[PDB]
This record gives sequence, structure tokens and C-alpha cells, in this order.
Amino acid sequence: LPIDDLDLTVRSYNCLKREGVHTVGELVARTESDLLDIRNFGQKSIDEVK
Amino acid sequence: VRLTFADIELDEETHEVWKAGQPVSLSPTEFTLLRYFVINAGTVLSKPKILDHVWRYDFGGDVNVVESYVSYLRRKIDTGEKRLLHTLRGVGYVLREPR
Amino acid sequence: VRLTFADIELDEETHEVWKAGQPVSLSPTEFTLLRYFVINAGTVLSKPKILDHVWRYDFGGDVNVVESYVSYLRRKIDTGEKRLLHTLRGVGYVLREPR
Amino acid sequence: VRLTFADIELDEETHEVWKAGQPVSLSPTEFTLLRYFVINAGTVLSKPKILDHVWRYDFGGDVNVVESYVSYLRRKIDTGEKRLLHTLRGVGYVLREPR
Amino acid sequence: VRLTFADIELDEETHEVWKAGQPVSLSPTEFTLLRYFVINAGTVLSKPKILDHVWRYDFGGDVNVVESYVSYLRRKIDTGEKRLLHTLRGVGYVLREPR
Repeated sequence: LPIDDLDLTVRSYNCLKREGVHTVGELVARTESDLLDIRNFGQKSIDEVK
Repeated sequence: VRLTFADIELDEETHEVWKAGQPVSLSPTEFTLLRYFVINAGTVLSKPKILDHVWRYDFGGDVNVVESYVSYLRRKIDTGEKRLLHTLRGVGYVLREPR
Repeated sequence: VRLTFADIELDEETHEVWKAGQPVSLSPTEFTLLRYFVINAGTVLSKPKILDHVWRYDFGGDVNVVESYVSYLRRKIDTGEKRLLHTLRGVGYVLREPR
Repeated sequence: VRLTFADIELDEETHEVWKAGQPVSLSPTEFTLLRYFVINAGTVLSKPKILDHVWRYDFGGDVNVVESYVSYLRRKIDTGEKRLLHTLRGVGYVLREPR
Repeated sequence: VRLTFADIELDEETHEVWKAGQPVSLSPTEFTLLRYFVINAGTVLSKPKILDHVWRYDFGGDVNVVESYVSYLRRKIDTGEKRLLHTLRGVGYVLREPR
């Protein structure tokens, strides 16, 4: 599924659109350390992804 | 070399805006938008063409960013409900000084 | 560059039209249609070719939309029943000087 | 690229026809028929291939349609009983000039 | 693509003849007879084969029709009693240069 289909918010949508993360398959493949490396990452984004 | 139109004045040496020389600033995005507007004064500026030229081409977002930007421009320089930069629906905007 | 025919004038730099000495307002659709008409001055236009060129190919509706648009153009610029824009039954429309 | 025979003239762009320079309004069907006989001038043309090419293959009923057609052209473009579009019974018609 | 036999000139493209300097008219069936004779010029054609090649396969009529048709030819192509188009009793018809 697309991550946006999970009814996410402004910062997460902008991060997935500018960078190019499209499906939750790559998110479930990527670990928490591999996803928190992004700069200007939001604590709310971390909480919702967790 | 300053780009002018009646009261609008723009400089490319110090990068400042004037509306008949009154105190006015501009954030960089809208400043570049007005730079493209004055460099295309008297020529129509469509939403696709502005989002191509004055906006970086990697834009995967929606058009409403340029609508918010033009709202900022109106509330900044074209404060009156009747403006100097006029909107054509679907076709964007163009410099049409009101008669 | 600016297109014209007898009295009609059209500039694509800022997308404006002129019907014998005045500015007339027009929606982008009929603007594109009249533009496509003036590029082929001396050429007759058929409903299929126009719906292919100026309209999208996968248009699933009925052709009568262009009938409504051309009727609007008739009542827009060809105010009199005598017209610059001429009909051809089963063929389409052309833009020649009325005789 | 405009096509003529003797004095009858035709344009493939504006779809206007000249009877030796005289005006005439022609319906689209026999218009395409006439354009045909001009494009293959120098050849006799018969109803099987007429209704095969200039008419749809689905038309499997009446045959006298092309006779009625050539009748309207006969009355329209030629005042004299001796017509330039000669008729060879059983093999259709051809487009010549009196010898 | 043209058809010639000495003083006999045939163009099948637009179905015309010339004999010694004067175009003439002719019926379709006898025209096809002449066309067969000139394509098979110098070769004798039997009346069975002649009918099978020019007329209907299911023609249940008599045989004097080909004699009538060749007589109609002869009263139009060769005035002299000595005959360019010759007959062989029991073998059929042929087209030759008079000797």
C-alpha cells in the first residue's frame, strides 16, 4: 500500500513526495534506524510510523 | 536596468521591491515569482509555465502552491480587491494595469 | 506572429482576442478553438479533426459539446446572423470573410 | 495542389469549387465523389467500385444512389444536355470534353 | 499498359479508341470483344473460348450473338471488304494485318 493511503500528515507527505518513498513495502523493509536518518525528521512522523 | 511598471519597481543589484518606493519586503519564493513576472511583464504567465520556470522542475506537489503564492503577492502589493496583476482562470495571471 | 483576419485579431503572447476594435472576454476552451481556427485560415475544419487536435483523444462524451462551444462563439463574435464563422452540414465549420 | 479539369476548379483546403469561375454550393457526399473523379481523371469508374470506395462496405441494399448522384451533378454543373461527365452504360462514367 | 495493333489504337485506362485518326464509340460488350482480340492479337480464338472469356459463363443462349457482335465491329473498324479482322470457319475469329 502507499504510505499516503494510511492517512498521514503534512510533513510525512512532503518527505515522501520530495524524496520518492511510495509504498509501505519499502517502509516495512527499512528499519527504524534506516528511516530516522533523514534530516528534518519529525517526532510525530517517527511515532506514527512506529 | 531596474524592472519597472508604473508603481512596481524591482532591482537585480540589491534585490529589493518597491510599490512606488514604499517600505516593502518579500520572501525569496514570492520574490523570484515577481522577478519572473516583471521579466515577463505584458506576457501571460500560466500555472504550468510558472511552475516550470520560476519553480524548480522536481515539483511533485499540487498547483495550489502557486495560488497561495499569488495570494501572498496580492495581499502584499495588490492589496486592493481590484489589482494590477490580473487573473485569468486556467490561464494563470498577467500584468494588466486597471484602466 | 500576432494572428488576424479582416477584423479579428489575436495575440498568443498574452492570450487576448479582438473583434473589430475592442477586448472581448473568452474562456480558454473557445479561445483554443478560435486559435485553431485562425491557424488554418483558408482551411475548413471538421468536427473529428478538431476533437482530435484541440480536444483530448479519450473524450468519451458526445460531440455536441463542440456544437455548444461553436454556438457560443457565434453569439460571442459573430453577433449578427451573417457570420465570419460558417457552418457546413455534416462537415464542420470554417472562418472566412462573409460574402 | 488545387485540382482542376478544363475550367472546373476545386480546392482541397477551402473545399470551394468553381464552374469555370462561377460559384456553386455542393453537398459533401457528391463533393467527395467529384474530388475522386478529379484525382483519377483519365479513367472510367463504375458503380461497384464507386459504392465500394466512396460509400461504406456495409451498404448492401439499393444501387441507384450513384445514378441519382450523377443526376444532380448533371443538372448542376452543366447547362447543356451534352455533359462533360460522359456515361458509358454498364461500366459507369468518365470525365471528358467533347471531341 | 497501352494496346496497339497497326492502325488500331486502344487505351483501356479511360476506354477509348482511335482508327486511322477518328475516335469512335462502341457498346461495352463489343468493346470487351475488341479488347480480347487485341490482347490475343495474332492468335486464333475459338467461339466457345471467346464466349467463356467475354460473356457470362452461364450464358444459355445461342451462338449467333457473337456473329452479330463481330458484324457490329466490322461496320465500324474496317470499311473495305478485305478484312483486317478475319474469320476461320469452324476455328473461330482472329485479328491480322491484311496481306
